[PDB]
Amino acid sequence: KMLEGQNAHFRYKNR
Amino acid sequence: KMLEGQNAHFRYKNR
Amino acid sequence: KMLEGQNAHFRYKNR
Amino acid sequence: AKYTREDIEKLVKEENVKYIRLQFTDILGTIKNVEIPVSQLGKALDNKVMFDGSSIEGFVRIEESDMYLYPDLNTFVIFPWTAEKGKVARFICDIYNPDGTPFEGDPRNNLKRILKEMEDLGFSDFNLGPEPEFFLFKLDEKGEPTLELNDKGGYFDLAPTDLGENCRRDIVLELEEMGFEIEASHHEVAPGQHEIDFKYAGAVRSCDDIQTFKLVVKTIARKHGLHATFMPKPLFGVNGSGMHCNLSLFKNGVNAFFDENADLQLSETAKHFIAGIVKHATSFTAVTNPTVNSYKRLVPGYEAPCYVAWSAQNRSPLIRIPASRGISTRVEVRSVDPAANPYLALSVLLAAGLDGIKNKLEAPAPIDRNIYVMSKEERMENGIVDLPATLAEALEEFKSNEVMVKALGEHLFEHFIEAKEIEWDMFRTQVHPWEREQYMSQY
Amino acid sequence: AKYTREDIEKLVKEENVKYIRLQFTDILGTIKNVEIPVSQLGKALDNKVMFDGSSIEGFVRIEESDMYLYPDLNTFVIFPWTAEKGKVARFICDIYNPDGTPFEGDPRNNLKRILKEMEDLGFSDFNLGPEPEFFLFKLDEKGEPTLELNDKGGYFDLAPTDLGENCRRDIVLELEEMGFEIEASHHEVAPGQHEIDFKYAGAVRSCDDIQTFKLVVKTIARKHGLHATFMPKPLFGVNGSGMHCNLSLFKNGVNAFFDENADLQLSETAKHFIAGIVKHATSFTAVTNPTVNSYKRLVPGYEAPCYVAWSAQNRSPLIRIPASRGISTRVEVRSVDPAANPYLALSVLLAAGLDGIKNKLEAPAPIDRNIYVMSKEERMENGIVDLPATLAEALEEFKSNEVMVKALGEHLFEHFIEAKEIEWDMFRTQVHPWEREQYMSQY
Ligand SMILES: [Mg+2]
Ligand SMILES: [Mg+2]
Ligand SMILES: [Mg+2]
Ligand SMILES: [Mg+2]
Ligand SMILES: [Mg+2]
Repeated sequence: KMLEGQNAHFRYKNR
Repeated sequence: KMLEGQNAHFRYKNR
Repeated sequence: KMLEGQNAHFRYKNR
Repeated sequence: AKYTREDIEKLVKEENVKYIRLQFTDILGTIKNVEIPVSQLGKALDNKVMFDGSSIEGFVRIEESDMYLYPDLNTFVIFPWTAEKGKVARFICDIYNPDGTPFEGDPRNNLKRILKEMEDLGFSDFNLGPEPEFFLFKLDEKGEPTLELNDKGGYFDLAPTDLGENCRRDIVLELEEMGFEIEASHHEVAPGQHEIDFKYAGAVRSCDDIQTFKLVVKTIARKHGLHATFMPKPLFGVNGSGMHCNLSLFKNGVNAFFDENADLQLSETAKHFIAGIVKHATSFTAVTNPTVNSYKRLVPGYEAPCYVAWSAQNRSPLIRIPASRGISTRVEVRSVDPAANPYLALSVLLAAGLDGIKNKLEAPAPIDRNIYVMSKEERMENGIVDLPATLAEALEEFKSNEVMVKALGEHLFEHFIEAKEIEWDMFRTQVHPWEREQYMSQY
Repeated sequence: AKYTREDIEKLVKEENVKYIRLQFTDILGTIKNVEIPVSQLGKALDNKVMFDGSSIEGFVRIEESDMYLYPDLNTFVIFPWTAEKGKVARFICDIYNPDGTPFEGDPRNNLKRILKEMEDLGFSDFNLGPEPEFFLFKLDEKGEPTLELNDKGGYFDLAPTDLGENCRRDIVLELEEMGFEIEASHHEVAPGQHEIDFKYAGAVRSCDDIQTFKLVVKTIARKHGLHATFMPKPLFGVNGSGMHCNLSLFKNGVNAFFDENADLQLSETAKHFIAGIVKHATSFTAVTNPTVNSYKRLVPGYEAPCYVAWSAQNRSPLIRIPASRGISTRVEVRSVDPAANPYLALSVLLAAGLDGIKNKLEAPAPIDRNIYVMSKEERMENGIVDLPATLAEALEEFKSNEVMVKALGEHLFEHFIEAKEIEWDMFRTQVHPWEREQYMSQY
């Protein structure tokens, strides 16, 4: 669950 | 080891 | 040698 | 104190400011802020403006977490490149639990927290006096950074003349008006790597200035259409940018490290700072060197340290002891770099240093003979241990170390660690282009 | 002095000064500076400023070392150009070890050190009328220099393009605005070559007003649209810019080289200075013609001194006693080039000059005409010897001479060698395009 949006929440934070 | 960095040091100087 | 420099004088004037 | 309230309201009115940023720094150094119209200033200075607290944990944040926002009345600073709709100004604000307690996990407070131990320990002021180096790239038409240096300069050279250039000027002189105090400056070792230096100040007042600085460079560097970048070792095989840190523990308006009557004129006290710091050298490395790139900056040679040892005359050492004494006797720590969160680097540097003065440790013996002529296995025979090789080989040392875990609280130590293995882990599961220039044609 | 601490400031004040460049000169002769805002003028002139002195030793530095920069109050100037959020001044400085003693490593001090050598002996004044040529290459649409020459004019010619015609003018009328006592300008032989000839002065005032000179000649050269290259032999095929130095010892406040009733109105003292100068000639070339290119300048013809003999009349003599006597008597060392160090140069010459003076040395035969017309073997037997040919055949001859050590002192010396040695060796291992035109397709 949260790990896919956070997984996204993070992808842009780290690009 | 100072030959890598002095070596970069001289790569800035001599270019 | 001047014949060189003299030669290295003349290339300037006669152009 | 410096400015009282009626002093701030006197300038908001007179100088006429229409907007107010309420700055605070997070866990990864990004300088963040909530923004209020000058119309709200009252409520702010009464310490009542609130925000989502979790914004500090950075990306690893998880729950809305209401926090209040106390403005350090003194930090107030009006920017000059602003006009147009009124001016702009900023109060660096400490953080406070919704029941008025400091927020344990805010970098800035944690420093006031550790310098509490410091005044609980007999000392009066723990002075930082930084040397933040940097790089400048030439923007592209699409207004985007490039791999193009703004100049082909070198060490202390007469970087880009009085004619047209010298962003250093616009950069320097600008900082003048804003109330700064610039030691000097000079073009650094690599093409377009410049360096500005201020005067010393208590950690609080200083790390606040490294932040403000980084703003004013980045934003002045842009007016000139050039990218600025404090990144650690931007190019491969070109001088890394470092944030030399100058520490001076005073006590009684008097420099404690001083002791004319002694050896090197270093106070026994100063030996305690220097020794204690050599212990956790590799432990707090992760912090002062918080990024993945710092380690491509930590390669032997480019003048960047690697080995834990101290002296006053040796190439690339970890701790340097500058030559001038009296009030200026200070233990320079050269492994730090601009990437590093000021408040977090100080917390770990001081605490690691304040360990040595309360368990009275013993300096190991300075290395003047040299380590860069020795081999890794030879230096190992003495107190010389290499620094880590990665943000990862480092994290295993910052975790292991029970004292750093006392500089950063159960909160900040957790989320710093939380965040840097997602960082490191983001960078190790990638498949960079070198990996193609190596393994696609051969294999 | 000509300015006193109160003189300066006030001048600063009325001149809304905001940026000060405390500038110096390294071992490679490239003009360095640490730059402060006028707000630090005070700490400046209280000789309380500091810097990393290992930045004088060129690229061969090893361990950053804190030096003090005392500014010579007389070498103060306010650049006409800068003024753009204030005006931009400067000062030339002496470099001090931490303990109030000079830096035996300063090219400027080393010189006030060898001049101190002089007064010991009885003389007071060493003076330098210099002859510095410089090309002017047209710049293109990107702003970078191209190999196009500014004009086609010859030796002393008239109007040749307004880019030189009014560059040697804009420089000259400009150079005047900064207390320059400039004698006469004229165009020099090789297309583009220029010469500004300025009134003689004290060695220190001289190599100073010289460094000054390049900064300036390169700005007003660039403001006009071209590159002003001081390179020895920028172009093969053509003449080179050379920096003749006119020597003259005084003492009592009278010319020492002038001698009313003697051989060529040349005082004995003159013949020693002339005889000695001839001795070390092939030793101090290293310093005087300090670059790989220098020796491509010393080729047959193109007026360059290729051998080592003195004459008051010859194609290419290594010294030269010019016409005039009176106060004017003086020695011309045509050998030197603009590349050389204004400081280390003076240093070596003035030391092989004095050698010949403290030791009573016999000057060899004034060479009249038989030489150039001569051959390189019968030319041996005569007090005449070739001058090196490569910056290495040059280094060797310099390490072997124990008075050039004493001249530069172990620190400039040792580091200077270690450096050129690397300069040379960078040039050597490199496969030049020449090697390929000739050897690529033939063999
Ligand atoms: Mg306690
Ligand atoms: Mg530095
Ligand atoms: Mg430093
Ligand atoms: Mg003990
Ligand atoms: Mg001439």
